[PDB]
Amino acid sequence: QGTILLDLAPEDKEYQSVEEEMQSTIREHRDGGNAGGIFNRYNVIRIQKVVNKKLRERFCHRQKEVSEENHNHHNERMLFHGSPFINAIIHKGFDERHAYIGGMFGAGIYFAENSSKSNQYVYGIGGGTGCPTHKDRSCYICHRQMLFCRVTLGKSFLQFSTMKMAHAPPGHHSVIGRPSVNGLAYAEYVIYRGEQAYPEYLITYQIMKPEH
Ligand SMILES: COc1ccccc1NC(=O)c1ccc(NC(=O)CCc2nc3ccccc3c(=O)[nH]2)cc1
Ligand SMILES: [Zn+2]
Repeated sequence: QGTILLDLAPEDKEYQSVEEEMQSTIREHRDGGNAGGIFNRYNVIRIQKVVNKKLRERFCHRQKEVSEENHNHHNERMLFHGSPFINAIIHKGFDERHAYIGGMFGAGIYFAENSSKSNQYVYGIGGGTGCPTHKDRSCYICHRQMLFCRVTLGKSFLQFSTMKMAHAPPGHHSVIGRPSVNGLAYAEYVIYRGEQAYPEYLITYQIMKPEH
């Protein structure tokens, strides 16, 4: 009836694929790590596959609607997502009704191909006030969660400057905020429909305090 979480064996390719995509997309942000914390490695505590009959159906249906409107190419893409609402997402799915309105490209659901990018949002905008128990944005003790999702982009509208949107532009299904000299440091992917993203993997982890 609800969401089933399947544990993945660290000895299985799927677990391995996910972890590498998460560990190898770490990058230094102009932030100095104030939002997500100072680190260059994560300690993956566990990866669970999210299974929801209903979520999958709304996702797949949305998928061929998008196809009809894009030459039969849904343009699926694996992207990371970080927010203080993961437990709600894995059970009810993404919902644009609880979307970020204070964002670069409006009221959308944001994604990033860089795990360290979503990590800055796991505890709120700018990392908020940090983890729940120690109120520390760079804490290395608490378990953080993030998602590696299937995101249907269809025909994406590409833009450089910050123009607030409420839906995708006509003929499009997503907005990609592209890197600018005076703008973004890395790409962000936006969708204005929850059913365009499926929360495939639940990743529990800790950021790791550096070495030399
Ligand atoms: C209360 O929330 C819910 C309850 C039931 C079902 C769904 C939800 N909420 C959501 O789906 C949801 C969806 C999106 C957000 N917020 C965001 O997308 C912004 C946080 C964020 N921003 C980014 C910007 C650039 C690159 C990556 C990110 C990112 O990972 N997260 C917060 C909540
Ligand atoms: Zn903590």
